[PDB]
Amino acid sequence: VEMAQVDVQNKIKAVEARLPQVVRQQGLQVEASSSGFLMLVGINSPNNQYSEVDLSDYLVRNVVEELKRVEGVGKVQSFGAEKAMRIWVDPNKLVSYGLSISDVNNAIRENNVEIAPGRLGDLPAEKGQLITIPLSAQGQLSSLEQFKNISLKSKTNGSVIKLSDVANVEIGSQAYNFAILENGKPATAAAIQLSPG
Amino acid sequence: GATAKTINDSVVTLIERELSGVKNLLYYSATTDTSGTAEITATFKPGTDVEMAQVDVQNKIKAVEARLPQVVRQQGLQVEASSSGFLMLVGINSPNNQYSEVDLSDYLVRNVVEELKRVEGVGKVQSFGAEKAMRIWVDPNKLVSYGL
Amino acid sequence: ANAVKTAEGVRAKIEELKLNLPEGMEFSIPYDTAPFVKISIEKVIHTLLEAMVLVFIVMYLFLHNVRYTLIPAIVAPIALLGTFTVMLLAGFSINVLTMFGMVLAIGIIVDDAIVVVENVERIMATEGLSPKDATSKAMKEITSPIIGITLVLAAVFLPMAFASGSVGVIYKQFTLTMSVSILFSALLALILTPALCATILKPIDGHHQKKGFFAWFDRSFDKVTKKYELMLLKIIKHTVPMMVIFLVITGITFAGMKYWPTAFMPEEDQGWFMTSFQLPSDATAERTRNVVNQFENNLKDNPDVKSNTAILGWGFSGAGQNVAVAFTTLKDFKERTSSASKMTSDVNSSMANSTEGETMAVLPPAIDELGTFSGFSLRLQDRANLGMPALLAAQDELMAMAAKNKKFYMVWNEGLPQGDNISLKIDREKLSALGVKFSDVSDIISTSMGSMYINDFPNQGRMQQVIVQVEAKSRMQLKDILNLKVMGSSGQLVSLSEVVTPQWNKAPQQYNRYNGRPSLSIAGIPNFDTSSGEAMREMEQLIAKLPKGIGYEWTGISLQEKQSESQMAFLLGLSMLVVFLVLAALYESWAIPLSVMLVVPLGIFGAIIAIMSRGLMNDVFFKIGLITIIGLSAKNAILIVEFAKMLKEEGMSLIEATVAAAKLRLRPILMTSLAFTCGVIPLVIATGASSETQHALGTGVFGGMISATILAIFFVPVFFIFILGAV
Repeated sequence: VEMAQVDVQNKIKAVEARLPQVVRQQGLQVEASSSGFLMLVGINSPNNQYSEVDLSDYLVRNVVEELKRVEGVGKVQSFGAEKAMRIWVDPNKLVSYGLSISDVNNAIRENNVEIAPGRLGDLPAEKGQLITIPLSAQGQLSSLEQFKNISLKSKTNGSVIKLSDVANVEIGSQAYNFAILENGKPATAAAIQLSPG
Repeated sequence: GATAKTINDSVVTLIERELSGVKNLLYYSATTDTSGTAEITATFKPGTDVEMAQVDVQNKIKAVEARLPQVVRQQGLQVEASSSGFLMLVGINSPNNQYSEVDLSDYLVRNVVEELKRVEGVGKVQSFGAEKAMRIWVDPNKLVSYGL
Repeated sequence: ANAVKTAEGVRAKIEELKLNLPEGMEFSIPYDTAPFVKISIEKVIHTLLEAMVLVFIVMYLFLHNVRYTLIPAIVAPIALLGTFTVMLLAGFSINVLTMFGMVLAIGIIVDDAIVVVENVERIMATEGLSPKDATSKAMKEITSPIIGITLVLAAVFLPMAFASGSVGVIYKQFTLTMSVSILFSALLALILTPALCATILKPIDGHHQKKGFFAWFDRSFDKVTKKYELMLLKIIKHTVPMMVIFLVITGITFAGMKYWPTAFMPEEDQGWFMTSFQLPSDATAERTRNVVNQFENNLKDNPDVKSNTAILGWGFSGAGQNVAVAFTTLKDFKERTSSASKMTSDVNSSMANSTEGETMAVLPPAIDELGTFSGFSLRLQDRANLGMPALLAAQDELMAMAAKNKKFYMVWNEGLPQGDNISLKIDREKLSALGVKFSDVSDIISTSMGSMYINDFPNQGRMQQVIVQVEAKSRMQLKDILNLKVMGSSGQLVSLSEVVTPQWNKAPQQYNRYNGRPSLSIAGIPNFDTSSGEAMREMEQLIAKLPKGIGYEWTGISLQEKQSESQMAFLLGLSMLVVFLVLAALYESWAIPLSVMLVVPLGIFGAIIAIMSRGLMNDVFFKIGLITIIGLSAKNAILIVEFAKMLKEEGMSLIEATVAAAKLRLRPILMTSLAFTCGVIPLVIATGASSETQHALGTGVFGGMISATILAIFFVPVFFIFILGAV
């Protein structure tokens, strides 16, 4: 099963010149698996404490990463996604100010930015330098309240509007594809497939 | 450029997620420091064929290059099974102080260290000098005096 | 790849580059290892050739004629030349472990041919019989021992070949080289030596004028074999108080093998060592250069030192400005006084008072690709999410206990220590109140301390780089970053010191990881007069005093050492169980193969005595010596109890049979024994380079064969009378 897997790895790298860029910017997995389920580990909440976007967030950050450290676990499919920062824009309020979604996208890129760290006293240095020390700057945003104050420059009258006036900012799931029932009650789970050999 | 804190979260913990499952393993480790690079070492059982174990790890990190940042993939990921020791150490000096050390290291990269690898059985050659470049040392006080 | 061959093609390639060098540039190789690889292998081959002639001398001191001695002398190379083909067809090589297996083999591959030429020396001298008819009457008596001696000695090295770990590969080199060499000498004792002894021997009659230094040896030997029967006839009367000594002898060995310290491989002097520097976390490279320059001026006046390279800014286990490593090469052995293990201590005493950081000179490892230095490796990892500051606060609990144990000597940690950071916090509301775009603040910080690579340019036949960086005088203090200015909306410049606020903290600079867990890599070398396994078990005592949730593991040379100690009782169990089974298949009983398994601890008794008088340890070379004694001391038992059992069924009783059977085979037993004893003399008295790895292999089989033969020839006639004399 491995000397047959190196045969197919020879051949698709002979066609990646002709594939589109958005395929190669997501890559091509080649993986020899079982096409079945060994077991199915789940997490529920009987007292309805946490909702299903919290249970699936707990499953990705903690559970499904250490389940693969067991030898013989080929892949683990999670049927829930971790949290994200979802911006639900209203396209009617956007054209009332003369904006576009490409302007909402560019405002987030300016205001939630990653600054390169650097050091202080790196080695093409002066004569007599005694202390070196790393330096860094916090450029990104952290909470909901910061995301609702990213300023947008209007194009109708030249006003100053925040992000919360043209959109709605919430913590939500990353992808909304799958959902899971377990006994009639909503939960989350992960499917475990065993390795070849 | 980045600190070892960020490489441990974005790069290192993604690759060791795949190695637990490579057969004939003994242990595996990883390390990071201030230089800006990481290195992960997988140690196999004594007697395992060193090439058919190298194709196992080449299967797995190409299953995580979707999730690595772009600046990692624009620099690639070397996978190379080496000795972690020094066979020998070839040097060049100048006893009459003719050439400085930026000239000696330039001579070593252009001429010496390229043809040393044409010897069969030389795995890698680490050079502890870099070739020349065009360095521009800007002054940020004179730059804002012109608005640049 | 190959060490000595790749190092020579590099040495050749440099010699062509001497021609195109400009005036003012010389090559230099100030650090090489393949000089030691070549010296160590001819030291083993020169050991093997001295081992042959010492075996050839004692064969000449017993048979008194050089035509007798060449008949088992020539079965030594053809058995070794036949083993070189088997190494090729199995993928083996020529290393010091295989050729140590031939130095051990020289004493034993002559044994299957010594019995044949000795036996025709009797029949040609006793009956006055012609050598062609003498050989056939000899071969009708001794064919049954050698077909038993071969299978009893080829089968003890097969259970040890199937061990695991790195010790299993060390046992294989000794298995294939020592099993099929006796198997090749078995047929060459049956095929070739009767062909020689029937032709190249003319009948020797009695020397009417017998003379020489050898003439005293033959008359005294018939005085000794007359004296040996009188002493043997005394102790079989007292066979019950002779057995009670035998339980006492076994009791010292069973405690001597459990209480003596253990190790893995003895460490040698390879002509070089390695210093490693580690300044604090904010040391610039000017501060590392002043530490190295003080280390250099302590080695300018020692006469033993040839060279000392240094690589500033890079070391094993981490690279940074506060990091260096030095390779220091000594002179060759005959010129040098003060060998290398003393010189690393003088570095570690004059560099613990003045030079600002941790400086540790260590010795090179035993096996090359198992580590970087000789010592033990520990991975102090946390197992339940305790966080990095708890784990770093857990090691200086462990680093405080190990500084006061006398079973240690400078335990330390491998890696970059903690340090200070500076983090800036941008005040956004103020920034928007001055009309300052956030995009222009976030890139006057980004392009302020790093370097930027733009594109290439042709520099006389090569494309080199164009790099843009801020000037060196404006990225040194924190206050040069807080005077960059950005344009507002009003029209004047706002400096960065008004909109940011620096704050210091303390975080690690290196994030190691081991088996999927966060860890710290702790190293350490054991104390003088204290073995590896002693220090390896006191470390795991002090780990049990840590905060709960902090695990540990062994890696590198130590994991292969702990794995080698769990398998010895199983490999010594099978290697004694197999020979007990195969002797019941040959001697057709259960009582007779019990009389051979009691001679096994009489040779182990000398194996531990010869260690404690010399102060070595219990390592993998001693365990190869133990399985050697198990097969070889059984050999001296099998020669007596085979001819005793045959003599009893032809019409003798038990007491008169073993007296005659031990008397008629004293001459072959002493011949093969001291040939193996003189076959390991160059292993015990070695002097030069790579001497210590020969002392470990040789002193176990030396005292083990002496205490076998001097105890066996008085004890297997005790065991054979008592076991068969039950009912």
